[PDB]
Amino acid sequence: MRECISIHVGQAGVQIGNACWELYCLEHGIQPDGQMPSDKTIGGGDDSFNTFFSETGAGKHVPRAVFVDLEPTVIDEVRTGTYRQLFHPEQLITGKEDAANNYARGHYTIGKEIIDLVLDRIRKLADQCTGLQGFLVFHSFGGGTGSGFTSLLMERLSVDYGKKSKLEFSIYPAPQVSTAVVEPYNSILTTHTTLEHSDCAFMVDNEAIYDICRRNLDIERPTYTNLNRLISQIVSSITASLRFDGALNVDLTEFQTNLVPYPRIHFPLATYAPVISAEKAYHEQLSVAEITNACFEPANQMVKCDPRHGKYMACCLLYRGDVVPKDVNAAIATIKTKRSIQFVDWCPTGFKVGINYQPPTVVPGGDLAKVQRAVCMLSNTTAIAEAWARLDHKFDLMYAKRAFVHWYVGEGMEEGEFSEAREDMAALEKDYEEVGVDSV
Amino acid sequence: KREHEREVIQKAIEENNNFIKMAKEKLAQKMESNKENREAHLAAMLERLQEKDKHAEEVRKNKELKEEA
Amino acid sequence: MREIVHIQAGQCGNQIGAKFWEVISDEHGIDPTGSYHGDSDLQLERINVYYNEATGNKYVPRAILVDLEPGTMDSVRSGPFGQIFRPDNFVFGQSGAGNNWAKGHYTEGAELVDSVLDVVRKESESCDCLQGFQLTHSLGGGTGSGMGTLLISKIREEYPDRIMNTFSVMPSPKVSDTVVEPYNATLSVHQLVENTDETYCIDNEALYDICFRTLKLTTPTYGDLNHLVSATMSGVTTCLRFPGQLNADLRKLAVNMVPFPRLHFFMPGFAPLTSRGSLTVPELTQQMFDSKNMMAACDPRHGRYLTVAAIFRGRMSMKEVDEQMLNVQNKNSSYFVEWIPNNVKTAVCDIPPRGLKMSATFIGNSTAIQELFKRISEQFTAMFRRKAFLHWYTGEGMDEMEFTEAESNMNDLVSEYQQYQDATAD
Ligand SMILES: Nc1nc2c(ncn2[C@@H]2O[C@H](COP(=O)(O)OP(=O)(O)OP(=O)(O)O)[C@@H](O)[C@H]2O)c(=O)[nH]1
Ligand SMILES: Nc1nc2c(ncn2[C@@H]2O[C@H](COP(=O)(O)OP(=O)(O)OP(=O)(O)O)[C@@H](O)[C@H]2O)c(=O)[nH]1
Ligand SMILES: COc1cc2c(c(OC)c1OC)-c1ccc(OC)c(=O)cc1[C@@H](NC(C)=O)CC2
Ligand SMILES: [Ca+2]
Ligand SMILES: [Ca+2]
Ligand SMILES: [Ca+2]
Ligand SMILES: [Mg+2]
Ligand SMILES: [Mg+2]
Ligand SMILES: [Mg+2]
Repeated sequence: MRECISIHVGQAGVQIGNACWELYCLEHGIQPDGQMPSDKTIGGGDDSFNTFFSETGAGKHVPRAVFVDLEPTVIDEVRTGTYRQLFHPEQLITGKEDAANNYARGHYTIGKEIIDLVLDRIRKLADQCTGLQGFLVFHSFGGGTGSGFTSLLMERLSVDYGKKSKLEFSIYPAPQVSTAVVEPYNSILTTHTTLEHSDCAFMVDNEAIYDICRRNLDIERPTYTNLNRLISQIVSSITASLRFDGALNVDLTEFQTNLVPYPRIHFPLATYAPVISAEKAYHEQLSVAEITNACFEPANQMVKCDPRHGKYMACCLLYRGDVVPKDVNAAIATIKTKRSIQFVDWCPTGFKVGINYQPPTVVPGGDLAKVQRAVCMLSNTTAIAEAWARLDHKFDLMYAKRAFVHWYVGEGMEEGEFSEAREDMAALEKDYEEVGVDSV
Repeated sequence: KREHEREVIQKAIEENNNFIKMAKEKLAQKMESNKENREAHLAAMLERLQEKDKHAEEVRKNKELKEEA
Repeated sequence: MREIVHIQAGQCGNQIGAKFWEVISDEHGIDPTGSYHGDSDLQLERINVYYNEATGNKYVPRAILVDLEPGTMDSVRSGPFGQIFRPDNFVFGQSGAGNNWAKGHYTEGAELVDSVLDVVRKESESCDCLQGFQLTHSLGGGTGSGMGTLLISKIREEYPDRIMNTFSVMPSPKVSDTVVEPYNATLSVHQLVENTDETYCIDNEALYDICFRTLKLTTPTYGDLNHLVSATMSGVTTCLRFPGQLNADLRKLAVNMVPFPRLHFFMPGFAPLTSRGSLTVPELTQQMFDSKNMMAACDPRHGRYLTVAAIFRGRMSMKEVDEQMLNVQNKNSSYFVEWIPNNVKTAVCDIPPRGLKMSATFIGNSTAIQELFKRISEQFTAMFRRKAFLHWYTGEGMDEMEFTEAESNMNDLVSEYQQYQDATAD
């Protein structure tokens, strides 16, 4: 059945999951109560949208999702919200006390109380799957739950599910968008703890989406809702191949094999085009070749960095909507002629492509205008190391003076785990330099 | 060739098998060392409450011995 | 879900604590009888944090009122909100402490401390998830200081994983002529450095100077001084009492405000501070960082900020707030430690305080706070060099060594503040 189980951890992951499953329902015609009139396969079926939704005998399409947060405020809104009966009570897990921006509390202290319960609920969803393909894990780097509990969950999932695919969607912190002083520590600790358990991680620099929303959509002062709705477009493009039937779509295994050249180098740079308001979309259409070119403009990346100063190692271009192969092949042909777009010399063939003819969908309320052709590019570029460097520097400034470290030691951690995690990051930075060097 | 085709799958199984145990064991000690560390950080607070209470009683004794007029 | 347990000891602690309840009950639409008479549903979304739900749609402060002199117990009952308080939570002695720290900490307060813990234990048992305690007290008296610090240790002993917050008032010659106040303050600071996670320094010298110089009050009273305290206390607790995009508790505040465990003595500030006989966002921002608006008699431009938290109140342009905090930060870049990136966070709340369209509350962990402790250490050493009035504390069972230990620890705290003030990124 090729099912995929989504796991949303912490405020960011939960709230990002709210925008994704809202979009999914709009793309599949699922009502807030879960009823799907267009589905005649009542109680089950082998349809492509069943990879993300399970069916009940009463015609209820239930997300294959688990929501976990160490405090109940955020998920409580889901329990009383407009999609309250879309999910099952067992799928919405909450504690009483949060991790307090502390990785250690999310991983060791408050996390342990709830981790065994979370695995059991994930287990319950797995047993309903005939051919579970992998896990999607949405979380922030900055929060204590998103960093500490996610790390705990990823380690436990590797034991209970072995090498089964685990993909992340990670929110890289930024001062613009409600960050905290200790978030660099949490980002480094969770990255190091998760490096060896994640097969492909999709970072989203919250500063980048803040800028895109503030520039492309003319939103003076973006909100989390504005950002999440934009993130959901990228998540939808990546999972469209799995939720819809099609002859030219990219499943997860196909997706990971063509984008990750080495196990540790698994942080693709996401872009989406077109991101445009209704006022600009009025009397204006963009073509396949136009949105393909926009994917290589650093101004549209989901993570702030300069691909022009780095090297590409693999590009995945997921087209959707009114897109024809002939235009796709011509647009990609142009990119290969551009000497401004340099591939490593060990990547002679570096484009994975796909098309999902289902048209892009807009939330009724979401600042994005409804377009007819959209493309999401995911490129493994060395430039992404710039994001690691920025975060590593902030880690060094605080850690040199051991600022805030006592909050982590008080919860049972040792300073050795800080330096070990930092050394792993140093190796990763050197790894990105090594893969970018020309061959002999 | 058949013999090789089968060494491959048996090795692939071993890959996944050892992945689970390097994860089960690493997570095992991280929770062990974290238990000890917070136990020590709480056993040290059982010694500060002990000394703080002991010093309070020494004070109340000194008052007592000073009332002897 | 995140309940705070309020305790207030001594005369000062009860007067400022009473005003705190007389200020936030109005903000939450609770009248003295404990009934809700508000308009916005946001007033109740976090009523739990400070109020217990009682039968009949009544709200009761989660407050514990203490003092060794029973007289002040009646003063609260006579207060504007006296009857809102749960009568069982009044725990009073019969003698008073006479500005003697040892009486409040070791002998007389010790005899009463256990009766208070029972009230503390009862309130804690009726909390869905106890998030911490907050204490309001003075450091120059005898009860709020000596017994207050004892209580902190005992509560920390029973609730080791709960956050301990205090609004500590320390003495100034301009407000109190009591002579042994430097002893009581120094002795209490020795406790607070060890047993509290975050302490707001409400300096009576800063409150006097603000009342006299800025508000033009030739004759300032405890009511004038307490008006600043209540405004500050309402501001620094705004994000605990009201919802928004922040969703933060006491532990998150401590985690991001305290880079080093001992350096948890904050430097409150409030804006605007204007005389009755006389505003834009950039003006709030400039005044908020002005020394004249600080509740601690310290000049931040004599040291460096380790961390800062600014809470803007009232309906205002969000983008205007973000732009001005950027403008103030880079125009004062030197006064922020370079080795803590992004150390100035801002929260914004739509609900303004009573009588103002906009308010700004400042919480700074600055190394300049050492100026305060140096002032007390100077006064302490003056009396301790000659053992002045030392027999007051020895008679209660104390040792002169404990005085030097409290002195040297506070002197060490000054050094540590100076250490990180001089620290460089590279
Ligand atoms: N894009 C996006 N980012 C978010 C959202 N909510 C929080 N963040 C980011 O997450 C970081 C804060 O961590 P959270 O995920 O909210 O904290 P948590 O996972 O709930 O863990 P706790 O520390 O226990 O609260 C900030 O740096 C934000 O940039 C959201 O809704 N959308
Ligand atoms: N800001 C402010 N300070 C006060 C107030 N009341 C007393 N103080 C200060 O508190 C100090 C004296 O401590 P008190 O609280 O009165 O003494 P106590 O805690 O009741 O302890 P004992 O008198 O020894 O029983 C003096 O330095 C006063 O300046 C007040 O209402 N507001
Ligand atoms: C009690 O409610 C508050 C709680 C907190 C903060 C705060 O000041 C804005 C509060 O208002 C009183 C806060 C403290 C400053 C920090 O850096 C110094 C930080 O990163 C952390 C912040 C807060 N986080 C954010 C993104 O603002 C969480 C802690
Ligand atoms: Ca179906
Ligand atoms: Ca059905
Ligand atoms: Ca006076
Ligand atoms: Mg949270
Ligand atoms: Mg295919
Ligand atoms: Mg008294």
